[PDB]
Amino acid sequence: MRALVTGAAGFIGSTLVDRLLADGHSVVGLDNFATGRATNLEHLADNSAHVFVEADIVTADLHAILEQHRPEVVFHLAAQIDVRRSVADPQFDAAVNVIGTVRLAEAARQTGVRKIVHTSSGGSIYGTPPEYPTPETAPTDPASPYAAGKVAGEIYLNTFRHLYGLDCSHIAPANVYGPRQDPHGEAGVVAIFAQALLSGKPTRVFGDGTNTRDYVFVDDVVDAFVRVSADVGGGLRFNIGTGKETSDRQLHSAVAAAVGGPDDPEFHPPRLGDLKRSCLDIGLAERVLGWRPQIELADGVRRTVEYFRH
Amino acid sequence: MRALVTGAAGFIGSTLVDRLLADGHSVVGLDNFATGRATNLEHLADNSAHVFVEADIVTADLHAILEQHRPEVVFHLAAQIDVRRSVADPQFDAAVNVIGTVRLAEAARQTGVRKIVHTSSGGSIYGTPPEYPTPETAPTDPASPYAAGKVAGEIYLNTFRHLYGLDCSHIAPANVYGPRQDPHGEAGVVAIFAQALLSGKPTRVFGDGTNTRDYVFVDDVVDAFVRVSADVGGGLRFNIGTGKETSDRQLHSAVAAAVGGPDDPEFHPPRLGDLKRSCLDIGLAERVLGWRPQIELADGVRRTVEYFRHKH
Ligand SMILES: NC(=O)c1ccc[n+]([C@@H]2O[C@H](COP(=O)([O-])OP(=O)(O)OC[C@H]3O[C@@H](n4cnc5c(N)ncnc54)[C@H](O)[C@@H]3O)[C@@H](O)[C@H]2O)c1
Ligand SMILES: NC(=O)c1ccc[n+]([C@@H]2O[C@H](COP(=O)([O-])OP(=O)(O)OC[C@H]3O[C@@H](n4cnc5c(N)ncnc54)[C@H](O)[C@@H]3O)[C@@H](O)[C@H]2O)c1
Ligand SMILES: CC(=O)N[C@H]1[C@@H](OP(=O)(O)OP(=O)(O)OC[C@H]2O[C@@H](n3ccc(=O)[nH]c3=O)[C@H](O)[C@@H]2O)O[C@H](CO)[C@H](O)[C@@H]1O
Ligand SMILES: CC(=O)N[C@H]1[C@@H](OP(=O)(O)OP(=O)(O)OC[C@H]2O[C@@H](n3ccc(=O)[nH]c3=O)[C@H](O)[C@@H]2O)O[C@H](CO)[C@H](O)[C@@H]1O
Repeated sequence: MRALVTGAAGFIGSTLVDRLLADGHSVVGLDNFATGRATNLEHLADNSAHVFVEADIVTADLHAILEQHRPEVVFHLAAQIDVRRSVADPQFDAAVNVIGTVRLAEAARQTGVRKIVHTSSGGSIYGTPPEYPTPETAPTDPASPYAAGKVAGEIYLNTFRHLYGLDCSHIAPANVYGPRQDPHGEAGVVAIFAQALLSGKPTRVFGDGTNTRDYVFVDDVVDAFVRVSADVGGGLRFNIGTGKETSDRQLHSAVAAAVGGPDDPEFHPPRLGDLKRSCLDIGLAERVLGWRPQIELADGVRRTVEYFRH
Repeated sequence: MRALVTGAAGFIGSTLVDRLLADGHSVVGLDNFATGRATNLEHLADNSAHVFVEADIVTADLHAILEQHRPEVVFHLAAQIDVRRSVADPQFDAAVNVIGTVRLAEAARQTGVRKIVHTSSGGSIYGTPPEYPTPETAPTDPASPYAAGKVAGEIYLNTFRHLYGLDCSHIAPANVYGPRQDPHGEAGVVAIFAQALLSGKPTRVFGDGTNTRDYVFVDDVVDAFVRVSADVGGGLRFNIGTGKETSDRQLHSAVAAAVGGPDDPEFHPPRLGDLKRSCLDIGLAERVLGWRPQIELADGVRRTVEYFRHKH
């Protein structure tokens, strides 16, 4: 297939590019380097089936880009990704996650694109849900601007689906980790932990350390993108995770055990916008797509730590 | 109380400003005249309880405006309102209806505002639900960017409620009609019909003319805004309509009757983004706010046509 990946210079995005290339597709990567890193893509310099486009989804001429490359599928991973930043600047977050998505769909509907695979946020869109693990049938209840924009994004794409028959599916991961996740970001705990501990620098958890997340390995998430790019799950969201909850303190202990060295994080004040718990029901992805997570946390932590050790 | 009304130079907004003033509130109106009209507010020139601010909600310093005026409640009616226009330019519609709303909420949470009463669209957000009349518990399913943005605005306001305890309620009207509705607008069938029939110009319905809407009179809608402005129905949407369906064809007949003369519309092809059917369940508003609509279509159409006469 002809694929286009927005946010391609990012953690998940660069990994997806790799997987799509390996499966024998041509890939157009698109990014503006807001949080992406050229270093994530530098191995592709002489890769025959990849071409990169530096563009801002909020302001670039996406029509011309899509008209030129005619991707069959757009994998849409470009977004403002930090919950806390979305709180500090809800307008910027909305501009990138809502307006960017709208412009993309509007360009896609006019350029014969078959399907947009959207990245929603399984971890956050449900807010505090009625039950854990949480199914896609649970109502959305965002409690950060980030979460709200992701929901809005789904709704808009569903709308384009009604209007024009531009197909869409919403990949909704929990907390994704693995190699290439920015260790210098303020989001991406596993990478933040791994880098700091490897270099003997201080680490922290927030509040009392009891917050849980559902940690799912990047390679697993990428396979879900691939499966859903076919003619399946039109207008549907797919929770992508493990159905297992790990505390911040438990996560720290696991990363410190892989790195060797101390397990003594500082405890800092709670962060406005951060949910206390997240656990995803992944039954729908198993039945419809045949998707199941292969990498357990202990294994994922080792792979991530060994990527940072070098 | 101190109130601020965005979209204040518009059809519903100017009417709301009138009601709030009559209730003894001080009122700041705000508008950029994208679709509004100076004539809608011209009578308020000498009223010291009303201040008007020309501002674009997309780019204006809403923080500074709200810091100056310190409204207790913000009634948010400023929006791109045309479904067809939202299809032609979804980006522009999203900027006004989503970004604009976010900017207002971010300003309101910093300036001691108690509550934002949002204007959603009961008419469009549900899409093709299995239930008519449609209750608020029915899942949203927008089929136009206008409707998507209205839903998106609800959600953002709900988010701000969680984050900061900035209270919100969403007034979700059906098809609103009455005095001050722009006769030369792209949207607003009652006004479109009255102006064309009163000056013997052509008129049209879309498709086979069987599309239905739930026509609710502006005064009834404005009353709901007032009731929901209090510390009640926090976080909730309220459908505001009559729970009765009228087809495009039947409405034409009703306006033709009120005007006099011929009942002979043209039939034009369906418009992309338009729902075929709309009717709201208004039970929640009755139970929670004590709100019921007073004006039946026949009475309301006569009132509207009267207004259009006095305006030569
Ligand atoms: N990491 C997780 O746990 C997780 C899980 C659920 C949702 N997501 C979503 O997955 C996607 C990938 O995020 P990630 O974890 O790889 O983080 P990331 O920051 O590494 O990737 C985001 C990428 O988007 C790019 N981008 C941002 N704004 C842009 C714009 N206006 N124009 C063009 N490119 C722009 C960034 O430069 C970056 O390359 C995002 O949409 C994110 O919201 C992440
Ligand atoms: N009329 C209906 O049948 C109906 C029913 C449901 C929802 N609504 C909603 O009710 C509200 C009022 O609509 P109306 O029927 O009075 O239409 P209107 O066009 O007369 O009123 C909308 C007002 O918003 C102003 N506005 C638009 N964009 C703005 C911006 N960027 N900055 C500042 N002001 C801006 C316009 O200039 C206008 O005065 C809107 O939010 C609309 O979507 C209308
Ligand atoms: C539950 C939730 O909303 N998850 C979403 C959110 O992840 P999060 O915002 O939850 O991710 P994060 O890496 O910022 O934090 C994850 C967890 O690790 C903890 N932590 C983090 C950093 C640190 O130095 N120490 C520490 O203890 C933090 O308290 C939290 O419980 O945003 C992601 C994109 O960025 C995805 O959209 C996730 O689905
Ligand atoms: C069902 C629905 O989505 N309703 C919303 C939508 O109203 P609408 O977009 O339905 O408003 P409109 O006045 O444009 O159309 C109302 C009805 O009148 C018909 N018609 C219109 C023009 C004409 O010349 N002849 C004719 O017959 C049209 O086919 C439709 O069935 O937008 C409004 C704001 O603008 C409100 O948000 C409404 O809640």
